[PDB]
Amino acid sequence: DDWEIPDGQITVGQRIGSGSFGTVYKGKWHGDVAVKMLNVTAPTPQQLQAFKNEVGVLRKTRHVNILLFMGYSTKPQLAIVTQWCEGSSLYHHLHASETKFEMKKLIDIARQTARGMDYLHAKSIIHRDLKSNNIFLHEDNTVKIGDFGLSILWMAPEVIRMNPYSFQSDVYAFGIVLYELMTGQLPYSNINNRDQIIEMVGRGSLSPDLSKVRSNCPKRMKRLMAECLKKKRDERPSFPRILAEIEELA
Ligand SMILES: CCCS(=O)(=O)Nc1cccc(Nc2ccc3ncn(C)c(=O)c3c2)c1C#N
Repeated sequence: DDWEIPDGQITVGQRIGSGSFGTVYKGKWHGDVAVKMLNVTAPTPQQLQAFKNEVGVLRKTRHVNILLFMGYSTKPQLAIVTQWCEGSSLYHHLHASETKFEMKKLIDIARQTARGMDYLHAKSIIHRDLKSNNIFLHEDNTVKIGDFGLSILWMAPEVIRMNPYSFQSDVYAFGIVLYELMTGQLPYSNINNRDQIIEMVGRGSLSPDLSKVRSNCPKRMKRLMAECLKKKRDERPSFPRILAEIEELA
């Protein structure tokens, strides 16, 4: 209630996109904000409770690599308000812009992502949907992980088979983000058949082709990727070990 933003304080601007049960807009509120409108109207109290529970989770997070929760609204509509991230998502940088990231910057982006995930796991939060589309590069330099309130290329085999969500399935998703960073591509780009990828990854016959990792990528990083991507969940390292291996790799 200390974080509820009264009706009329936020000027909603450009629509950015929709996804994750809502639509994100840029807005103004003591500067720039992002406003994620939920697809509800006259919330039933069951919905209003699920909403307050979601806000409860977000309020647990204060970390430089976690998208900054800033408030919520109930009027005129249910919405989550966060900082605005100056710049674009990691997905745009890797798969649209084709930015020439130095390998140095790639590993740093990997390091900051692991810090945020390590933090989330220390707060007992399983992300459940980590992907480069909802990792933002604020001012091109600081990772911000969003979309953990409440697709298949980041899903661990046990999640595809359908509770499979765990710290270790988060680790697998991070390994796919690593694959994006070190190849510049999404996994399974040769295949481009969603049902085939579900079938194959789910049964454990398909994993990302690590031969596409860029040649100037360090071998310790390639091995770390392979560990996060282990088909057996219990063979995946935790984020403290990932963070150690990264920060000691640089
Ligand atoms: C603190 C996480 C709250 S959330 O789980 O509800 N996720 C979000 C809540 C509000 C806005 C979100 N997205 C978001 C947030 C900030 C953003 N800043 C710049 N740009 C270009 C963006 O596309 C952008 C997108 C997100 C995300 N992800």
